[PDB]
Amino acid sequence: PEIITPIITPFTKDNRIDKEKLKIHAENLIRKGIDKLFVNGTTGLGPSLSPEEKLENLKAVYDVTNKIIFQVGGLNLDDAIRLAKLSKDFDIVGIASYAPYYYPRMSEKHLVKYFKTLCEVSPHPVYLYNYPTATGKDIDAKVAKEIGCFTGVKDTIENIIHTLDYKRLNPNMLVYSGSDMLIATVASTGLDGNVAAGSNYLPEVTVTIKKLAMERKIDEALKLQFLHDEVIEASRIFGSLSSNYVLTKYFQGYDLGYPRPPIFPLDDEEERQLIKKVEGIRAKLVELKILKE
Amino acid sequence: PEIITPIITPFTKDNRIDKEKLKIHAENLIRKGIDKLFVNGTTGLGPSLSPEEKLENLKAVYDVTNKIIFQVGGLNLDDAIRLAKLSKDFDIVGIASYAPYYYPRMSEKHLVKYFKTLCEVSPHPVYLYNYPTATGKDIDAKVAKEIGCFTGVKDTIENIIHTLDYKRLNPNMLVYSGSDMLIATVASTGLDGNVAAGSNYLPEVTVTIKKLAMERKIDEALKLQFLHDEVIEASRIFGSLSSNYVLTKYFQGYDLGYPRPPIFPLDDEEERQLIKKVEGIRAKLVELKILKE
Amino acid sequence: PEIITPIITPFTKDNRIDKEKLKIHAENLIRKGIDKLFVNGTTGLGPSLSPEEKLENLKAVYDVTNKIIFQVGGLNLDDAIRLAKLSKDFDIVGIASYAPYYYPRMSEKHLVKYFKTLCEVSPHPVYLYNYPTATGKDIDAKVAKEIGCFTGVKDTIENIIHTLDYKRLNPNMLVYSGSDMLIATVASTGLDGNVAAGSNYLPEVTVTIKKLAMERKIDEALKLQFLHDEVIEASRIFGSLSSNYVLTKYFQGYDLGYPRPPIFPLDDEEERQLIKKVEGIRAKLVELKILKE
Amino acid sequence: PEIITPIITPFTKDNRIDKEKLKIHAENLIRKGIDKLFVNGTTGLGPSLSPEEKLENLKAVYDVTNKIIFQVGGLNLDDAIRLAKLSKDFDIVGIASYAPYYYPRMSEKHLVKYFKTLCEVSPHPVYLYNYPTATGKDIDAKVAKEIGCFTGVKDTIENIIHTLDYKRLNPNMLVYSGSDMLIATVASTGLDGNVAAGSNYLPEVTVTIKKLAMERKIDEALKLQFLHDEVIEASRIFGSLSSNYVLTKYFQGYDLGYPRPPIFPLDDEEERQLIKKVEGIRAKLVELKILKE
Repeated sequence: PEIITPIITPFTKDNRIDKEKLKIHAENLIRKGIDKLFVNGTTGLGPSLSPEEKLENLKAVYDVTNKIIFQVGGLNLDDAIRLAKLSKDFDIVGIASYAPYYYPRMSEKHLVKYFKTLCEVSPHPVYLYNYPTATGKDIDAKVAKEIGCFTGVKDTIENIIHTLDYKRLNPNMLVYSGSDMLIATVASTGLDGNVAAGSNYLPEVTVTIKKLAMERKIDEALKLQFLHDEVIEASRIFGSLSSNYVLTKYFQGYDLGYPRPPIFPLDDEEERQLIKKVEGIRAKLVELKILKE
Repeated sequence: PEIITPIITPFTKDNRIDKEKLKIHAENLIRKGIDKLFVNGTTGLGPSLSPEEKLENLKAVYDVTNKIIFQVGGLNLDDAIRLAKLSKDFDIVGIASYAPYYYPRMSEKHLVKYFKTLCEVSPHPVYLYNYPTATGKDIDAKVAKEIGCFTGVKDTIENIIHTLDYKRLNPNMLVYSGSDMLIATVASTGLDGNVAAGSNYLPEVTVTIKKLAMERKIDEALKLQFLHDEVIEASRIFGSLSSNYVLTKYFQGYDLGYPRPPIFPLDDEEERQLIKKVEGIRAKLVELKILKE
Repeated sequence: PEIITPIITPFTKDNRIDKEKLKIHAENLIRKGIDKLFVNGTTGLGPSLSPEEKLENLKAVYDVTNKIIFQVGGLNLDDAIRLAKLSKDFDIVGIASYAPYYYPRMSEKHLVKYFKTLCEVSPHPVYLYNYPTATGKDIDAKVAKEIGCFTGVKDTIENIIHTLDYKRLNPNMLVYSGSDMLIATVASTGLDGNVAAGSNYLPEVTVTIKKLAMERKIDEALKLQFLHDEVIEASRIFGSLSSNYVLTKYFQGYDLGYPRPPIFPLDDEEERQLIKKVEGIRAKLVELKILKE
Repeated sequence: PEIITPIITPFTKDNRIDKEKLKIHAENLIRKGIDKLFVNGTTGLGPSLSPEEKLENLKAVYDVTNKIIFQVGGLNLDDAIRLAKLSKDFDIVGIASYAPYYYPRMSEKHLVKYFKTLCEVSPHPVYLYNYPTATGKDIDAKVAKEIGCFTGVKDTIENIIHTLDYKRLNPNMLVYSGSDMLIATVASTGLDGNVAAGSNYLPEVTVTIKKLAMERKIDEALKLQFLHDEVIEASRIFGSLSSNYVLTKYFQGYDLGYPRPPIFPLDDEEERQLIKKVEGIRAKLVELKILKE
């Protein structure tokens, strides 16, 4: 099993992608053991990015690694098709798409045709990004099977039954979970890893949890999983997507700039409160030799 | 009470906005008694459009009428601001925004700041577009009060208690329902009207439901309301957003081109079966003398 | 349109039905204009009552009026059948049943057979009590039509579209809403009234709202509807079912004893806080001559 | 980690408990390795039973084994108290209760008081039965802590994060999952077992999934787990609660009589089609040597 980071898109103060901070971030995450980087995901604010900005993100991260899954989805299919075909000049792991978001009451038939169309033109293997809360619909194990062209799936959903079912009905599919809180459980039950936004700022924690669980030291994996769970919870207090920035700076030294409003940056006072709620944890993570400090 | 049409966006075969068919369509809608045009809503595939396309739509419909509500929201706030400010040179009813869609676990503090920011820059009255199922969050009547700058609200939700609560807590706010099925009820219960997707293809019917109910012919209004409900059900079989194009061609006799993939045009056989589902109702409407053969 | 009270079951301090307080309550509600009494509903804690206690309730209330709908549903069909047949010796309006509660994943087929079986043995007309939140399933307009034997329905649900649909698909069905907050809207849109737990303690308010709306004084109906809405809200603070007792005593003089735990009585301090939140309203209702005081 | 059977309640043709078939059934379940028997749960139609019937069930299974968890909750608290206290003369593992079902808008203050009241009178350890979908409310790990007297928890919910959180916040609490599909995962992730309805008719399989996973044969465990999932799916086609009776007769070869209407017995044709859905899986199990022809 692997840890995959849905990597943050860092922005300037005037709302452009800061390619250099993004290279620093990426450089460090690979250094610290992250298997793959999932670019333009929820944590990178892919829905808020233009097609051109989504390619910018790919190119910057490609200046560091090939271990990329390139998310190209959106509400303009011509634009997604375009990005899928542009990716042929990149030796990367694959491309990905969430389901078309926002519009409720879309037929299964239309959702299938959306994906089968991306499969027909993709130069790389295709990964499904299932996030029902965010997109309003669910490409479950059976629909993924009907589509019949996915190499892997990231299943962001609390129901691990749902996630296991992809493996049960598609035994050759790489099946990853989108939860940071299930890193331990995933490694231990026979699934292929986690796409874990929390690995942006505590990649050490996520890699260690996977290893302890790979090593069948379950009580120890759980103990660390539970500390990371408290960190996830803290980041949700002010909005996980904004907090992901403050927590990378705090835990990993470098600054990622700003999010893109309406994903508003925390203010200095929120930054401080968020720190205060994790500095006890950081202590225990250095006391546990997982963090350098 | 008003009937407001969230106007469909006609696209050309090569996925561009057909401004000429849009002008024809908006002309007919005003000629038939539609009070106002809601531009770049769900029915017009607002979230599928770029800032520049949302503006193209304002300009096309403004060469035909100035009874426009201009929907301008999105996931890049600087673009909503830019579109807000641009509308100063236009004599229109107002601007509107849905809540930021896609991202769950957004703070109330941030949702509020987003809507307040659009009020601070708006040169026209600002209308709230509440669509919890489509956007993932609920700007209910308490939050709309705390925001404090909304002239009106469109409440697309299957719960009229929730809609009534806007009038109760914001007595001077225009309160509209997003439902085609609640025209008789809204008129009859003292609310200010309906933003009805179905009035794209049957404005005569929506206008007449409202008229009867305000003439206190509650019984004929329901009678007509129930036939309209059957057309809405028809349209949902294959997806309302796509079936809306077919139903306009059929009922109003001009062609609105193509939706934007991932919103997929009905194929000829879906087109066939849909018409079969409504042709009986079209007959009834010609007999009641609401439509012309 | 009518107002129907889902009447409170009053209990002694040692957990028996207090038949005499129940007769007082019933006597008064009819005096104050209530069309019908719905016995063993949610507000009367029907699920917490044995078959024998459900007959006790019927007999007591029958010592006052025939205008009774007798709810007999439960998770033992033999017991429901028994109560349905026992009711032949009562000249009452009808019998009723919520859907079988608790167990999720029941087939439509089994839910239909439950009701068609009660219809086959009932000596009175049969009323459907649809409450999806409480029972976990929804006997919608189409399923009610399939069952094909209901004289009326009480639809407890915020979606008035859902409720209207019963009339649209079953034009001969008496269609009532379970909301206290929609009394005005129901009267005004062409439906047949409300089963309103709040009429237990402010029957004056509910009857007046209906009349003002029947009289097309919509602005005035709404104004009073909105005061009653604040009273409903207040009763939810501590648990609507327990609060219904305190509010009857306060607004109507007589005491109904206790609920049945786990529906726990309010404590003296909660009683006091609940009063404080409504005494302003009571003032305005006496100032408006709806209440005697 | 333990496999616990929520044991089916066999009824006679005239809707009485067939104690003799219940003893036979509980004997076989213990002989095949079931750790403990959960009596009067959902699978045993707990909410359909009267206090006196819940007791009849304890006594029948106690003539066979004393590894009983005795479920005693309901909507009349005095009866749950009475059943709690009665169990003092029985050498059993503990008593359990689901949260009060049916009534929505119940206060946390009241739910807590209910569970605390059963602890104050219990003569045995008390287990929490969390089934939010069936009861309408969620006693999550925070509330179970605030209550403070639970020896264990059965968490029937399709969200293992929610289940894990019990161990994290109550480290000494036995934490069980209500899912048949999560046996491999629970064993492998450090939780204490599964209360698995499916182990009524396939205890050999449930027991063997757990064994493999604890021998670290994670792969064979999933292989076997996935076949079990198909049997669970089969059982849900016509309703799990009824299909459970048919599946026991088929797999274990003794007849458990009848469920209790509104839980309706499958008719001969449903019985036929269900068997057809599983007979292929029974074959596979005889080949893997988990069952005997």
